[PDB]
Order: sequence, then structure tokens, then C-alpha cells
Amino acid sequence: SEITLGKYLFERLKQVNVNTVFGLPGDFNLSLLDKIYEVEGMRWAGNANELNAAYAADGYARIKGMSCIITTFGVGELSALNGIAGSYAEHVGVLHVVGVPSISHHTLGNGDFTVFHRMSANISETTAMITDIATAPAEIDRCIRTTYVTQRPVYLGLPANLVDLNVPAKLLQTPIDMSLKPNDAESEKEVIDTILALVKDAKNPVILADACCSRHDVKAETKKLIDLTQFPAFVTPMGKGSISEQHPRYGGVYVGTLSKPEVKEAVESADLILSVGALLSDKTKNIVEFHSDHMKIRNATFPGVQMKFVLQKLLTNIADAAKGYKPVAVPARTPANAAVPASTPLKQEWMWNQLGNFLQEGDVVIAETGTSAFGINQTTFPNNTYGISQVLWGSIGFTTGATLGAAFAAEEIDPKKRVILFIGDGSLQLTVQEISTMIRWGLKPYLFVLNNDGYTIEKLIHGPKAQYNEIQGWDHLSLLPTFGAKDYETHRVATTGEWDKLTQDKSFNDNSKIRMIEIMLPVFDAPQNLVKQAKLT
Amino acid sequence: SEITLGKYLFERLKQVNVNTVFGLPGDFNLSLLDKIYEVEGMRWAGNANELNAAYAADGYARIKGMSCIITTFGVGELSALNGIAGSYAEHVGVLHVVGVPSISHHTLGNGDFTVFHRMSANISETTAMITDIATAPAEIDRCIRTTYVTQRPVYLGLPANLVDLNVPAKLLQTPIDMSLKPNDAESEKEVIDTILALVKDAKNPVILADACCSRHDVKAETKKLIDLTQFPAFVTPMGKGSISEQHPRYGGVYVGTLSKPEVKEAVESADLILSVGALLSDKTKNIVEFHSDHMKIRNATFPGVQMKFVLQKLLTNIADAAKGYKPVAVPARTPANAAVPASTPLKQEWMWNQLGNFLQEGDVVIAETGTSAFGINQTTFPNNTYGISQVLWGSIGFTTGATLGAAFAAEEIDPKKRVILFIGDGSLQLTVQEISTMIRWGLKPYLFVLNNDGYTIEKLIHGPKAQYNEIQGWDHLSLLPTFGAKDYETHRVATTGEWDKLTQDKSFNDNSKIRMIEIMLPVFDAPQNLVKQAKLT
Ligand SMILES: Cc1ncc(C[n+]2csc(CCOP(=O)(O)OP(=O)(O)O)c2C)c(N)n1
Ligand SMILES: Cc1ncc(C[n+]2csc(CCOP(=O)(O)OP(=O)(O)O)c2C)c(N)n1
Ligand SMILES: [Mg+2]
Ligand SMILES: [Mg+2]
Repeated sequence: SEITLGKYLFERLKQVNVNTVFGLPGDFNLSLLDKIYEVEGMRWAGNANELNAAYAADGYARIKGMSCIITTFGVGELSALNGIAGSYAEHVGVLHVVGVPSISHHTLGNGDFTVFHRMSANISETTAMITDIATAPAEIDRCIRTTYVTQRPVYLGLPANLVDLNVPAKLLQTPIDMSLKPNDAESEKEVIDTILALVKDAKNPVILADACCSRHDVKAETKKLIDLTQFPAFVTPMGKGSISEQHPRYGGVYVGTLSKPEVKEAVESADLILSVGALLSDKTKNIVEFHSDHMKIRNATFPGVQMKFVLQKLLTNIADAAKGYKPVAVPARTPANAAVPASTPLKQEWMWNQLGNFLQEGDVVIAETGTSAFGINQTTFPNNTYGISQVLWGSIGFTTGATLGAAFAAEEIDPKKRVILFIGDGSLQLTVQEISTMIRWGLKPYLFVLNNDGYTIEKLIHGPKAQYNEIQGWDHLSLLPTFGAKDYETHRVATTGEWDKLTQDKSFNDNSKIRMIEIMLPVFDAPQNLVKQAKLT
Repeated sequence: SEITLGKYLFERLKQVNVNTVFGLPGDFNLSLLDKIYEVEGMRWAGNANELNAAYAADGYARIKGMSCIITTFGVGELSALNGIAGSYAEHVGVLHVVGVPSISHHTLGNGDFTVFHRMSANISETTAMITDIATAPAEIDRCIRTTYVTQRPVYLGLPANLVDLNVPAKLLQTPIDMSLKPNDAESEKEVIDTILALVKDAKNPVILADACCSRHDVKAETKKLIDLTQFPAFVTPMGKGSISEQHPRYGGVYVGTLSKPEVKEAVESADLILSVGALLSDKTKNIVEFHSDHMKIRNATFPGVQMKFVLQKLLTNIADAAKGYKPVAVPARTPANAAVPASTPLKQEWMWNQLGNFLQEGDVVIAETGTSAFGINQTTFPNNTYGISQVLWGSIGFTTGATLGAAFAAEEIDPKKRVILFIGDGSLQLTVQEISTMIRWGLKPYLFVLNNDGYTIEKLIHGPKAQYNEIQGWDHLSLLPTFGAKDYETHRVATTGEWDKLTQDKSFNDNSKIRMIEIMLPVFDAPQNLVKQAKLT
């Protein structure tokens, strides 16, 4: 019994729970594409562009675990590189499948069929050009396993002839191994023992969860490590959402010198740091760095000890190792907004603080690079909030495509999960078309547009009234109907009373339809942290 | 007097007549952008996105001769690559300046600042990463020179700390030399002698003007060749616009089996083909191919013989060598559309035939990849008409970007000149935001959108009713008002009498404002030949 290699692929993605496929049709992938519709439960999004399709595959991967985008040779694959590069930089598992010319137009005119391939290799964890149907199955399995486990994009070139070539159906009965290989027994024990020893003598331990605590599936574990030790817990901007914020031991968002003094104080105060961190983007010497494929304890490095299994194993013992810890007070949460007359103009500072009152458990919150990304660090999330902020890549326009991906993924996990976006008016312009795809599928994201007339974050760094920091003023509330939305809602908010009246409304709170909210704000208005950050940069 | 390095760039650009710069602001280019406003005659377009800006730079360059696009490290340069690759593939001189960090966010997280430079090197004629002020001026010059002479994209990396360093203003007093190196004397002598020999014995010789007849300077040399020999002249789809279609010796568009039969026969029966600037496609014996960097006679190649020198010397003796020529009749041009009831539904075979009545000398006509680019080949142009058809690279949203760039370039040449776009409903989606930039500058193109509901060129070849060939339906006429347009016109056309009524109107024929014309066509409708090819496939 046999199946086409083109259907093998889609069957493998169904087994890994990639049910939606991103990308655009083109000359070299039509026969692949046809196979999606033969796989019950699969769907082709129909993106408005390849860049947008990649931003989307990122959004989807962030939520569901992995994603797949399919493009066509030359023209499709090159348009998507900015998305791909960003998933590499932030450790998002995206499988980029490119439909290429059959073994032997949309070329550079020099007979070089490997150039686009070479370009991609610089931003892929691994790459594969399928040449033989004999190894082909094993190559797809490999690419899929690797995208999953390293959480990095992988490139797979598939010649048009092969797609319709047959393979043994039987191969689908054995699942792809999607799990981490166990740790070296001995090094793993030494790490565990050393950490336990350190916890025993620390008087003021602190936990700090960054990017990779989320990106590398360790949130249930970090979460329980806090309950078992009662140590103060801080998150960085990229890790925001990694830790439940209504946890009585959550201390806030640590952003170094830019940290609200007590946070700065409580963190720099520690005699022990358990960093379920990330990069060396930049107290004591007593730091434990937890990393996806290695540990570091003070100056000691332990290559290939995976944090997943050390964390799991520490949970069985840590409590008795910390039986002796006297709980230090955690910095108080920022107080609620003092009541004001309904006619008070909306200001960012008041907004970000007030937003914690509309959010709910299970929401997915996306903030674009600009004032939005700075502001969101000032909002307190209900527990179980998934935040998306591209702090490291910082490619504006990313959130519209990502919102599409997260809504698709969220629709699949639970139809009640709300997807909320905060996007600058300047950023929207780069990827606005993707809204069209939201409409087509009946997804219902909350799209909040920050109308402040131009590039505020840029104006705050350089050239406040410079022509290049200014944009063409669009009629945003007409966007929905222009893209053929039938059932949607549009709102404009400019004061605190409009903010409250709208966000406390019962009906508004249910994701029953797609909605756009235009936020009227002053030009030089920004959250305290951007006011204080960028000022210096 | 001494000036900034950043200002020096823009004064050189203006010396080679680039008055509009494309791109988007970012973290590493703000200080360079400041320099554009210190230079009289220069303008920052303010693009809605980087891919769209690359496409515009391409269209600007096609018109003016060269262009410049400025982006920012990582996020910005990566987004433009599909545009840059197209300019490389089709020989369009685009200079891509990228603002880079300071020689000390938006990286892959690995400390490697060269990865992006390296990626672009594969789609660039040459590349430079400036690092020394003492050498900078010469490097800027070299890159400008190379872009202009090779008619291929160049990558120029400019650290933000250098653009503010001073250089002697006296440098701009000695212009960049665009002179070409002479050819190997014996190879060139050999080519010239052989071509004149072939011409002498030819009974039915024809001229073929292809793609790089225009971007490569030879349009003048080519016309003199026609006048001097009286040989019938044909263009290929990529060279349309290169020969004036009202010339008595012009015989048509040579497509393959797709050409008009009278045209297919006329070209195919020639005993000598003089092919100028071929990137090509294509009984046909004696084929002389003129290329910018090489000649080809029959099967023999002469690497290094530049067509430029060969054409100029041939124009001195060609009339002698062809003096025995007895003028063959050129194929007769397509007869006017027969009269039909005003009620008749719009069909493409009819429309492309009818469009020639609307065009005027000096027009700029752009056609997107899809049915429009197949159809345009059936249109008869008045003299001095520029055609833009991205035949080889074939990147579907290219034309909305191209249009903005040809509109700015035309404006600088002569504001009375019209820019006319033919785009499918499906391609507009990938690049629709760039209509916004056209509005901001008060540019006034004719934007004709072919609404045939989805991807008909692909439906004609594979999956006539495959979901991946359909698209979300948009309210096309609401795009202008959604983007803040103030002075504009919108129009819908569905029948023959509607076409005529609009296009014969005198106010309509005047480019007093931006216009959008939506054309309703049947889903499987296309140029006939295209439809017939289609079924035997
Ligand atoms: C693709 C890309 N191009 C350019 C930039 C540079 N950039 C960073 S912030 C910004 C302006 C964003 O404006 P807006 O979305 O209006 O946010 P605001 O600060 O006004 O809320 C720009 C152009 C980038 N990060 N990525
Ligand atoms: C950037 C890119 N992505 C995908 C394609 C594949 N492609 C070629 S034509 C086409 C559809 C063209 O649609 P439309 O513009 O509506 O044309 P028409 O209906 O007149 O054929 C697509 C998706 C491409 N050429 N370039
Ligand atoms: Mg803004
Ligand atoms: Mg169409």
C-alpha cells in the first residue's frame, strides 16, 4: 500500500498537529498544494503575501508548537526571508517548504538553481534538497523533528517531480520521535547536586524567567518551581507571560537599570540567581543559568545538559532543600488608576495600567515594536496569559501576520480563547493586507490600533518633526469593510470613559466577531519606560 | 569647504540624476536620511514597506536610468531581497544603501554582523561595507559607477558613525566617470567583419529587439540600425516599447507559438536574425546575439566583446553591406475591433485590442504577471511608449511598486506624461499599501484592476476551482478613500460601451488626478492564444 510523497508530508504534519498551512501558490508547488485537501482536517490559509505568511507561521508556531509555510521557487521564498530570519533569531520552529523545479524563470538568468538555497542556509538550523524518493521520507521526518526540537526554521526543497512519486504508506504507522534525548546521567546529577547545595545556603534567592523559558517548553516546570520554593519570581520583557502574574510571589518585570526601583533592588539584592533565561545580551557571582542545551553554574559550564530534565528532576527535591528559607517581601504591584472624570483624554500610562482590567485568563496578547511593546510591560496579566512581543528581531509589521497565526492556532485549541493585538498606526501599513485573511476564515481577533500620527518611538530618538517619521493618514475604521468584512465591529476611543464603557461591556468581552478599535493618542505620548529608555539611545 | 559623508552620497546621486530615494527609516539610517533634506531637488518617498520600496526603485530606475533604496540593518534589508533579486535577474541598476551599526536588536543573536551582507552578495554585482573615511568617497563612487554601467544592483553598507564624518567638498567637482573599457581589438575586428559578411548574403534578415535593448543604452543605436538597413524589426514581450510601433519597418511582437501567425512566419522564415540585448526565450539559422558583455554568432561565443562598441562601428558600414537588400513586406497590424452592442460583456481579446485607442505618445504602460502581461503583447502602442513587463523574474505584486517609481521618475521628466497600470485583482493584494505613497505625493496614475475573481492564469494551467486559486473579495473602489485620498476618481467597467464611454472622454484622458478603474471580467477569460495553448496542456 502506497501514498504520494506529497500526501506523506501533510499526513506527517497532521500527526504533529500542524493543521493550518501558510504560504502562496506558484509555479513549483501546485501539485503539493493539491494534497492538503486529501488530508482530512488540514487547511491552506490563503495568505495575502509571503512575508505576511511567514509572520503568520511564526505566530502559529508560538502557540501550537511548530508551523509550516510553503512558498514557490525564487519569488516566493525570497519574499519570506525577513519572517524566517526573525523566527531564527527568536527560536520559533517554522518549517519552510519550497516547491522547486523538477530535477533538471524565477531565476537570476544564470542557470544557478542553488542560490536561493544558499541564502536560506544562513538562517536555517538545517536545510534539505530532496533528490531521491528512497531517502525522501526519512528526510521529511528529520526536518520536522529538528524544527520541533531546536525550535528553529528548517528549509526543505521539494522538486516538483517527486511530489507525485510513491512511498510505502506503512511508514506513517511509526511516529516521528519528537522528544529530547535524555541527559548524560553523571553530568545531570552533578548539576542537580550543585544547585541543591546552593539553594541550601542562599538567604535571598530569586527566579528570573526570560525568552527561552517560553520558547523552550519549561513554563509548567518553572511555575511549580516557584510554588515549591516560594522564591521571588521576575520575568523580562521577552519572557512576559512565562510566569503567572497574580502569583503571590511574582515580583514584576526586570529590565535592568530601567527597572522600577524596587524590582531593580529586589533582584540586584540576591545572593543567588536561578536564570531560566536566555542570551548573553549583556546579583553576586552565584548565578545558575538554565539553557535548552546546557547549564552554567558560576563560571562552570556543562555542555549538553538540557534544562528540561534538570528542572523536572529538581522539583522532586527542591522543597526539602529550601525548607529553611524565610520568605522575603516582593515589590508591591503598581496601584490602580485613581478614578477620573469620563472626559479625560486617553494617555498611554493610564491605558497600560487600565488594560489589566479587560484581560482574562487564557487570552493571547500581542504587542508590536513601538510604544505598544514598551507599554505592555506595564500591564499586569491575569494568570495563564500568552504574550507575544518580538523584542530581539523587532521587525515592524510582524504582529498583523502573527495575529493571524495565533488566531488560527487558538481557534484549534479553544474557540473561546481571545487574541488581542496592540499595533501602531505606522506598523499596520507594512502588513495591513493580512486582515483580509482574518476575514476569509471568520477569525475574531481584537485589533487595537494606536493612532498617534507617525512613528512616535522614532520621533523620541531622533527627528521629532522629520518628514520620514511621518506617515500618510489612513481611514482605519474603513479597512474592515474594504476587505469585505460582513460581520465586524468598529470603535474609536479617545477618553478614559470611552475606554471603560467599551472594555467593561459584556458583549464586547465575547469574541463573537472580528473588531478594530482606533485609539486616539497624542504624538509625543509614551509609557514611562520608553520615556526613560530610548531617551538614552 | 568640507561636507558630511552622508551628504556627499546624495550630491553624487543627484549628479547621476536620482532625485527620489526609496526605503524606510530605521535604527541605523536616521542620520543619513537627515542629509536628503540638505540637498535641493532630492526627496525621501516615505514607502509603506521595504519590498514595495525595492519594486519602486526598480520602476524608477527603468525610467530614469538608476535608483537608490535605503534600508536598515537586518529587518529592512531582508525585507527588500525579492525586489533586489528581480532587479539583478532583469538587469536594473538599483543601488541599495543599508544603514548598519556603528562599528561597535535586529541580529540573529550570534554576534555575526556579516550574515546579511553575505546573503545579498549573491544577488549583487559587487558589494561594499565602508569602514574608513579616507576611502569612503572612492567607494561610494565605485558603487554608483558599477550600478550605472552594469545595470545591476550593488550593496553599499554604511556604518552610522561615518555618515557624519566630513570629506572634502572638492571631490564632487570631478564627476564619476561612466566610460567603458575598449574591447580586445582582434576579437572585435573578428565580430564586425563576420556580421557584415552575413548581412551581405542575407535575403530575408530581421531585427529582434529584446529586454536589455533599453536598460542597456542601445535603443538609439538600434533605431539607427533599422533606418539604415530597412530590415523588418520585431520586439519580444520584454522589449516592447524599445522600437516605436508606428515605424513602417516594425512588424510586431515575437512570442513563440503565441505570436500572431503572420508574425510567427515572418520571424521564423528569416535567414538572418540580428538580436539586440537578449536575455531571450527562443527555423532560425544565422542568429547574431548582441549582449552587453559578449557577442554570439551562430554557435561561436566571443566572451568580453561588449555590444556597445560593435554597434557604433557597425553603424559606419552597415548601409554598404545591406545595399543589396530588397525590402520584404512587414506583417499587417491587427484590424480594429468589429462593432458590437454596447451591452456586450468585456472580454480580454477585445479589450487589449481596443486599448491602443486610449494610449498616447509618451505613455508609461505597466502590466503585471498573470493574464495582463500576456494581453499587453496584443496592444499596439503609439510612438515613444515605455512598456514595463517583468517577464523573467515574474514576482506578482511588483507593479504597484513599479508604478510609484515610474510615476516619480516621469514627473521629473515631464509632468504631462501618463503612467498606466494593468494589475490583476490577485496581485494588488500583495502590494496594495503602496497606493498610499502615490496619494501622499499627489502622483496621478491610472490604476486599472482586472477583477476576474482570483488567480485566472493559474486556474488555466492547474486547479481551475482549487481553493488556493481563489481570494478574499475586496471592495476595490474603496481603496482610494481608505488611504486618505482627497482628489481622485473611481470607475467600474463591465461592458464594451462602458469602456468606450470612459476611455474616449477628454477629461478622462487628462492626468489631473489619481484614478482607479475596476474591470469586471469572466473568471476563465483570457487572450485567445493563451486560452488555446492552455487546453492542449
Ligand atoms: C521592517 C522594519 N522596518 C523598519 C523598522 C524601524 N522602525 C522601528 S519603530 C518604527 C516605527 C513604528 O511606528 P508605530 O508602529 O506608529 O509605533 P509608535 O511608536 O507610534 O506607537 C520603525 C519604522 C523596523 N523595526 N522593522
Ligand atoms: C511573489 C509571487 N508569489 C507567487 C507567484 C505565483 N503566481 C503567479 S501568477 C499568480 C496569480 C496571479 O493573479 P492575478 O494577479 O489575479 O492574475 P490573472 O487573474 O489576471 O491571471 C500567482 C499567485 C508569483 N509569481 N510571485
Ligand atoms: Mg505611531
Ligand atoms: Mg485575477
